[PDB]
Amino acid sequence: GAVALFSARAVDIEVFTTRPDTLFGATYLVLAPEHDLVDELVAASWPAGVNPLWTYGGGTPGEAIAAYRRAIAAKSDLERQEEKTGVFLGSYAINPANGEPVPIFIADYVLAGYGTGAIMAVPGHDQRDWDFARAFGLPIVEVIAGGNISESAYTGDGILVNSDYLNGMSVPAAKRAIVDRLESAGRGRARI
Ligand SMILES: CCOc1ccc(Br)c([C@@H](CN)OB2O[C@@H]3[C@H](O2)[C@@H](COP(=O)(O)O)O[C@H]3n2cnc3c(N)ncnc32)c1
Repeated sequence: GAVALFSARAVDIEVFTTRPDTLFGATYLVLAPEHDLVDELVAASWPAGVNPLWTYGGGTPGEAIAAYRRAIAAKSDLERQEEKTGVFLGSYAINPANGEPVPIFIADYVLAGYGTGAIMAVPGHDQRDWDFARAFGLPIVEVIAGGNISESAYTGDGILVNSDYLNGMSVPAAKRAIVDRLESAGRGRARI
């Protein structure tokens, strides 16, 4: 895999990914609810026109985040074993591949004590992210041709699309190219 940095649009969030080849399809970030950077990244107010599904019914991001943290504490092993929930922080990070802003969420599907405690979400190609994006109304972008992203996440090998300098490469070739690019920029590393 790889670790990669996403810059705050307004602080770097380090993610661990086994699919760095899919970087151009990362449409949002997810931090564990406990992640140390959450309180720092929480906006004072919601953006105008925010999707109500993203706000946990909280009047401000800080109120919604406290409510989410309190609510998920009422979950038992049963719930944690078994739907995608979560909350928008009101803030954005920059995707280092395409320079596009992506919204930052917390969600309990991301575990605090594993990897870096944060992920890049690629709904096109990770079913967990696909499910979350469908529930929240987040963009789902195909970057690996081979499947049908309107049906389910496509998790297999294929050919890079919608990925600029990666276009036409296989998954293994694209992983090497993007790690090379991350290293040249000082923004990522290959990691076991
Ligand atoms: C396993 C298939 O994963 C993927 C499959 C397809 C795609 Br496209 C991707 C991309 C976009 N999501 O990145 B994937 O998700 C991250 C990381 O790589 C992967 C690390 O899991 P492995 O340590 O067991 O190998 O799990 C996710 N992960 C990393 N840290 C995590 C954490 N703390 N909590 C929950 N999930 C985490 C991943």
